[PDB]
Amino acid sequence: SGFRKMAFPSGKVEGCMVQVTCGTTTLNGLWLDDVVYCPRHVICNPNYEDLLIRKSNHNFLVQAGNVQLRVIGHSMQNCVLKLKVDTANPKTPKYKFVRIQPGQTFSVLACYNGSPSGVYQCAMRPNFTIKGSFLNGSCGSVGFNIDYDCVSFCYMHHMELPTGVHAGTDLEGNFYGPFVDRQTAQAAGTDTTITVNVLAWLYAAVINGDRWFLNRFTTTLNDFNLVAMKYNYEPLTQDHVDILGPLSAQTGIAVLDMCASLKELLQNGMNGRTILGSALLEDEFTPFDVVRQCSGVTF
Amino acid sequence: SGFRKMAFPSGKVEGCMVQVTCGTTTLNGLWLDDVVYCPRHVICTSEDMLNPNYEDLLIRKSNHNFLVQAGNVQLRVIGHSMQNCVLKLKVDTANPKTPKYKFVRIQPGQTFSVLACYNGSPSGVYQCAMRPNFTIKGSFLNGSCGSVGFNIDYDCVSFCYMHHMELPTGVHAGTDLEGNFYGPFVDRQTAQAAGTDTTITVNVLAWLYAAVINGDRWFLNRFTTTLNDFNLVAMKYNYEPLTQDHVDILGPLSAQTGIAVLDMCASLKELLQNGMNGRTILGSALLEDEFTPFDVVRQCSGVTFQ
Ligand SMILES: N#CC1(CS(=O)(=O)N2Cc3ccc(Cl)cc3[C@H](C(=O)Nc3cncc4ccccc34)C2)CC1
Ligand SMILES: N#CC1(CS(=O)(=O)N2Cc3ccc(Cl)cc3[C@H](C(=O)Nc3cncc4ccccc34)C2)CC1
Ligand SMILES: [Cl-]
Repeated sequence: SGFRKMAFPSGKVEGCMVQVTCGTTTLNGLWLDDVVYCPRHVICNPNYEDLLIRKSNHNFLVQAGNVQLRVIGHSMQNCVLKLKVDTANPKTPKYKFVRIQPGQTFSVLACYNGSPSGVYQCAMRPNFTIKGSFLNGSCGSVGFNIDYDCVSFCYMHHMELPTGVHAGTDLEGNFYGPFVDRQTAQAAGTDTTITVNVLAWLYAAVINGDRWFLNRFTTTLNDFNLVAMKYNYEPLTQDHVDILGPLSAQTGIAVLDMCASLKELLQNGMNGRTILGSALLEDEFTPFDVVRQCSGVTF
Repeated sequence: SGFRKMAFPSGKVEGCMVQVTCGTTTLNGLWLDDVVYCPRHVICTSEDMLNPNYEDLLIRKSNHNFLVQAGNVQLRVIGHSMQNCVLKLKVDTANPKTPKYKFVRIQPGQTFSVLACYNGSPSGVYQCAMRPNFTIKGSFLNGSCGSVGFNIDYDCVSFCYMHHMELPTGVHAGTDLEGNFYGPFVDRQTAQAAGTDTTITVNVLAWLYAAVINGDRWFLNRFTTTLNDFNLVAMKYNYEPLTQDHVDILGPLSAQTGIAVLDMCASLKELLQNGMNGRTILGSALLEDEFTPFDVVRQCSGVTFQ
């Protein structure tokens, strides 16, 4: 029993974190085989090709623990800088670079000066920001998931927006969202609630014994989406309904029956009650996260 | 900016997790140097759990009855001893991944990270607090026994908890790494229940200071309170008494924000009376009590968003 915001074990990623220094900027890098990946703003209206051409390999100081790595090459891929080093990381795990979609969750290993500080779980918001916890020096910290024994790196931290939320790129340097890596006027767009995730968390509450919100009613997908659009909830698709199939079979509550419960919660509130110790509807657990935590999958 | 329930990086602990088997029971062990620590109930059957005599059950076992597996490698047990509710299995190989570590016993209100494991393999990491009633609100399934709680302030791991059982209310009970239980619990399936739980007042105040540091002040008021009047009100909402030690401990956060501890207590009294009125504090509609004053200072900026 119990339901916690759970992150993946971070050890395989901790063994890849390094400190990258160029000029007065110090930030974090990800050392995989003989390449260090880091935000291209470590070299800083920036013209990154003009700034980069003026740098020599020895301008980049890379430190792994108490060991200095020597940079032997450099190249830029989108908003990510790739520093070729003479030493392959002996701790390189089995890995992939994957781009995630809004609504998907991942673990963040927050680092400062190449040293891991903490691990937390978060979701890519529908507005492409993440509600992280990052201070100055956290740039280059990474987000990941683990599948079997393989680390899928999905996020690299680049900046904080004026509302306190965060923006970054995939490991190929493509930003999530309409953001740019420059000190300019930027803002997160209006965010929405991840409906499929709220439904997954309601199934998790049922599995753990919280059933007060269940009712005898059902709804159609069309009527549910009309109500959900009114409450700034993301539209629920047939793919979301299919994805929730296993949880619907385990609890005996059809997805549209759980949608009827969610409509009543949106229209009436909780009335002094809580669900899994929360007075808000939680949207940062995917259907897969719920199945994984209620089954004990290991890595 | 931001404020998350943040766990310590788990790598140093992952390299210590092993699987321990005795007969038909399998659970997790912590391998530090040449010793594997695990719950002594690994020697019990489910029948034994009503009134087990651990001394009598243990004397019938030899070293080769304990199977210890680290990854895909079988470790050889060369000795065994019981210390309180933990079994210590001497092995013929010292763990080459043993981090710098200490065994620390914590007090209620303290937080720690839990690395939940099954079959000696880490599954996930989350942040927890030792409740005032000595239980923890964890997330554990069958096979999670032997999973550990820890803190890593600096590069030294301080192990503070080892998981032993789930009580009927769904909450969890365990021991320190010397095998002494937290709370009035026994590693016996007897009618024991968690006592009435209370809110960790000093932690709620720490989290209100975290909200101020992150730029929010809507909940502040023009009042102050005496410590005794605060405690008289707090007890009515099932909040733990606030002591002078707690007031002293909150001194640094008070100095950084410019809000006196008793002035923050007055704000808490008003939040208990009025609720949040559709508002949130650090993304929560409830008063959060699983961040200590130390956790707030570690995570938050040293400069307040005035
Ligand atoms: N709005 C805002 C702020 C960011 S900034 O203006 O100082 N900043 C502009 C900028 C522009 C583009 C790029 Cl790619 C990076 C960056 C940097 C960046 O965000 N860094 C950080 C990242 N994360 C967490 C931070 C917390 C605190 C200060 C910096 C933080 C620097 C003040 C928070
Ligand atoms: N009430 C209750 C329950 C526990 S039990 O009755 O199966 N159980 C009695 C018991 C008594 C004392 C001792 Cl020391 C160990 C133990 C064991 C124990 O707690 N194991 C576990 C531990 N953690 C999380 C579990 C989740 C699910 C099933 C077992 C879980 C076995 C059913 C939840
Ligand atoms: Cl303590």
